[PDB]
Amino acid sequence: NHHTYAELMQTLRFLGLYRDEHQDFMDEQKRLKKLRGKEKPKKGE
Amino acid sequence: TEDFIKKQIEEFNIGKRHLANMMGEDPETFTQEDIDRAIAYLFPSGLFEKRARPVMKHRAIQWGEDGRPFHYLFYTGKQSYYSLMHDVYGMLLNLEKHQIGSRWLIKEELEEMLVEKLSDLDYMQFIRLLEKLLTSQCGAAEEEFVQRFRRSVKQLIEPVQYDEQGMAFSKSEGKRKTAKAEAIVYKHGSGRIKVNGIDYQLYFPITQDREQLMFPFHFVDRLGKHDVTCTVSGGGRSAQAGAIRLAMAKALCSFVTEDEVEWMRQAGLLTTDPRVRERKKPGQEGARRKFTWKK
Amino acid sequence: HYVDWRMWRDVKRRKMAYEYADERLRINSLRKNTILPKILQDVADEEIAALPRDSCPVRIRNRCVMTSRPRGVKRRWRLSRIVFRHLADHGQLSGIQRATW
Amino acid sequence: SFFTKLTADELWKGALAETGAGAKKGRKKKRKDLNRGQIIGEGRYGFLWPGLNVPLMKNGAVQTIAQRSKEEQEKVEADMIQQREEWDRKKKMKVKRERGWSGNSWGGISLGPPDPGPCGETY
Amino acid sequence: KNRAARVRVSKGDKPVTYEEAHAPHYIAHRKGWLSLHTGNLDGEDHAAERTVEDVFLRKFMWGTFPGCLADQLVLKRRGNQLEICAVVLRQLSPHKYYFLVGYSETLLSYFYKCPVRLHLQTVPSKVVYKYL
Amino acid sequence: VDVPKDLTKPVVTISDEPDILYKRLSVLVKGHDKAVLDSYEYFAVLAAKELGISIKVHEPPRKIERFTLLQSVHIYKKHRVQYEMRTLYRCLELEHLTGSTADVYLEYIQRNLPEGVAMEVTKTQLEQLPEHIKEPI
RNA sequence: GGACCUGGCGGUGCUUCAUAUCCCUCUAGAGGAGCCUGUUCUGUAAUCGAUAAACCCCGAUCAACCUCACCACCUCUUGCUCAGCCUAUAUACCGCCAUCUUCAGCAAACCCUGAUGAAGGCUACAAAGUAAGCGCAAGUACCCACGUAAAGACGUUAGGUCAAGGUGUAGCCCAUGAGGUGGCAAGAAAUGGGCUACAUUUUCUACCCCAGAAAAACGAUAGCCCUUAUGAAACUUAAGGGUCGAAGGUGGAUUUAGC
Ligand SMILES: [Mg+2]
Ligand SMILES: [Mg+2]
Repeated sequence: NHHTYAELMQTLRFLGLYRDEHQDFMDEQKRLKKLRGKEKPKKGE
Repeated sequence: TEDFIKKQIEEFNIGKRHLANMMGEDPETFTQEDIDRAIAYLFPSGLFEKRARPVMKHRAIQWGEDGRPFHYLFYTGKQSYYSLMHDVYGMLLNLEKHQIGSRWLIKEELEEMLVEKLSDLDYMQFIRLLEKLLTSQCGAAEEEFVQRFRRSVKQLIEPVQYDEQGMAFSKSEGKRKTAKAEAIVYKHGSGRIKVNGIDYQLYFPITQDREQLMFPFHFVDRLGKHDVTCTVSGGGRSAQAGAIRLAMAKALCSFVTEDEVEWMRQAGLLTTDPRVRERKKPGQEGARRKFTWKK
Repeated sequence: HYVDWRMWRDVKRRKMAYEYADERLRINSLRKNTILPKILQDVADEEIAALPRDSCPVRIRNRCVMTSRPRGVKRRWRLSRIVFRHLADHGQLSGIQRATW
Repeated sequence: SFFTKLTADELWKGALAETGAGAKKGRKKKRKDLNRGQIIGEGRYGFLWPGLNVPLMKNGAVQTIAQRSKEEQEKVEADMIQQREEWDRKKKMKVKRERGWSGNSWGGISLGPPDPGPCGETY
Repeated sequence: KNRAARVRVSKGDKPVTYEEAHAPHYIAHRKGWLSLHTGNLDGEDHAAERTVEDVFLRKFMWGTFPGCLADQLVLKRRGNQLEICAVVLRQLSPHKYYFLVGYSETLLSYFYKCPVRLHLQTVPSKVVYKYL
Repeated sequence: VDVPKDLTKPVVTISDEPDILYKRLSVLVKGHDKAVLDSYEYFAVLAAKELGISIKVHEPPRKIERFTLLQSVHIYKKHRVQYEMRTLYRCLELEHLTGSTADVYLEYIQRNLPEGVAMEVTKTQLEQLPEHIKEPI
């Protein structure tokens, strides 16, 4: 049940009891891209 | 240093006493073999490389606390080898002033003996010096020295047994490829050979197999002088014939003279044929047949 | 949160096939015989055809359970050859070892 | 998914591309640690776990599970961002070297004392 | 060249443990399996379930103990009992270690419906088998 | 000096129902490690001898299941990696032991079963003729 | 400009060599025919990747639907996902590998020589080298100690894979995302590999090796028809049966593999 695993790990990460290093790297890359100026366009604009 | 080694020795003694307590053995007679068996039982590891398995067991430094080396040839860097050469040269001087199944040990054996590392030329020099020592009509005092560096380079025969019927017989076994055979040869007979309860000329319609069966008895000139009962399983006709041949020869060794046993061994009747089917490997058609090399 | 939309489709197919497994079994058993009248077999044929397409068990694909690879999946471990090689090489899989003979 | 995740070291090795065709013979990004400023038990939900992220005993009594208020969590996030910015500034800045005979020359540049000798010798 | 589960020597400076220093062709010979269960035996079932559970346990203990695990976990299964033996550094405080032990044991036991236990062996630093 | 003054024995009850008679149990343990199987065989043999149970031991021939996978990722069909799983067997044949003895011995040797070792115990159970089989209907 | 240092590549000879290896010699093949299969081309509205050795029954231990990433048509918009993308880049990478390798060298760290210049460090009746470590070796697996596997460093081809997966960069966000229905995939043709044979050391039958027949028949797993198996679906899959009995008559230069 990939839903169960993924949601449980995401909830644990949000509760601070699981340090998802992959998600930390992805969040850092997303923050750097947002600083650079690349961002998702608004849906249905 | 020696202090660390002594601490390790004391720790090993204490651990040996604990191991003897745990296994219920007598701490006095708890020897190294007992230690190894206890460790193997308590920590069962199936790693093939025996050096990687758990083990509980008991190089040094060549100078003391004052810095003075113990050996007068230490500064050569090869004190063991050069001390050995010095002793051999002294023995040669003494001999000069006063006047097979053994081989010389390999360089690895010499290095293990002298706990040092030696080049090929050093080994050759030492071997030539040893040969000169041997050729110098050296006495026993030097012959034992030579034998320190000497390394040594017959088929066991099953005994005769007796059955319920009263006949005297011997029994042996052999194998060839994937076929295993067990043969029983009686001391007295009429040349009858029965394989799996079937007469040999019926179980072996191929003449080559019958010739192979005849080969052992014919070699020692004993056709018709014995009776043989064989049970063979596995393999094909030729593998079964070869296995029966080997088993019959091994069993018949119990009735021929030692000279005939040696003659049969020299004729190959007793060596087990190690030639077995070689496994097919991935990326190629067979054991050795590669795929058609495209261009 | 499956690996890809293909794994999501396969999960949907598996769930729907499990839901409709008994109805399919009964109708197909009605079909796969020479005893019942041919007209009843024809109406059973149209009934089994009326069932949703994704309920057929043949559409179920054995994808790797960790990378959604459709091919090269060992059924015993349900893993692709690459992931299985990775786990076995790191030794995380009990018993499995390099074969030399 | 979850089983497709990897470790930080593997991700950095893949992203930085320290080896490859370009880096093989010379035919800019640098590694940054994301765990220097992260404390165990801290999440976006702002929960306080007794014994992991907050003291196990408060006023000599066993603490219970507590959740920081939205304003308190905003303050914590601001503190984390401030610490990250300060560390980034400190890493970016450097203690300027003392130039030798010229700015781009190596001569005259001090290298410090030589490495100490084995037999209790220091220089 | 074989690139699978090998550490390449560059300057003789990189420290590696016993596990990393050995290539896969040494598993049966020098380094036993990190997981021990009967699923992969002959005639036994549920090998895939055990593999998935082992992978999840490894990825979960790696993130639950960030920067604490000295080496890879050892997973043992005896009946329905599951035991995770972990070599951990002494960086973290014992209070946090005990909190994590209790939390992980309870959560894994409730998630996998089996009596999970966690045994931690502490080392001052990552044990170095050799340098590469 | 802190030895317990008096211990409590576990409750053992005797049931009027006749005990089950087991002619033979074949405890076939399968594993990946020969040394582990040897140690477990030593354990089981010592336990059975201390419990006064007639036990023999033999080793059924091992099984080796081998399979082959592509070594590379995209295309190197000529190059493969071969993996194998070794299932080694050890059969303990216990004879002429009662139902209670069989239960206690099996519990003792199964609680101490090492990880990575699977057990397949076959219990030959002696039975008398059914009531309705002595004579026809 | 002067003198040196490190230099190499040269379809440039000579002497030794290669051990299934460079040639001849040995055996069985490929190159002739059918069929199977992959590729290229043609064509289609209709994937991609692989492309001398090191691609070509390759990714696939596998495509009727699904698979599927293709095409046509229709449908959906915070979408299974704190979205998604099989969108571009293997010339950003991890990951896993090819290749010389059927190799034995790679080497840090020191020491010495040249006046402390780019450099060099060979002598065994030894004259400045030592070397950890890596690889070979060793050890281990299988049936030995043999053999086969496994192993096989550093480097080489900006070698292959962004379509195992992850990820850098860049792009799409009412679509380059998601879903449904339907559909390709043929032959003018060339090419690689495989199977079956061209028979008499054969074919059929019994048998599993003391036989009887056949012998211009030998020869299709191809074509057509039918049945059966699997499936919701067989025209496209497989098995069997019937029918048909064709090309073919040991194959050029060349070429593969085996101790
Ligand atoms: Mg300047
Ligand atoms: Mg097309």
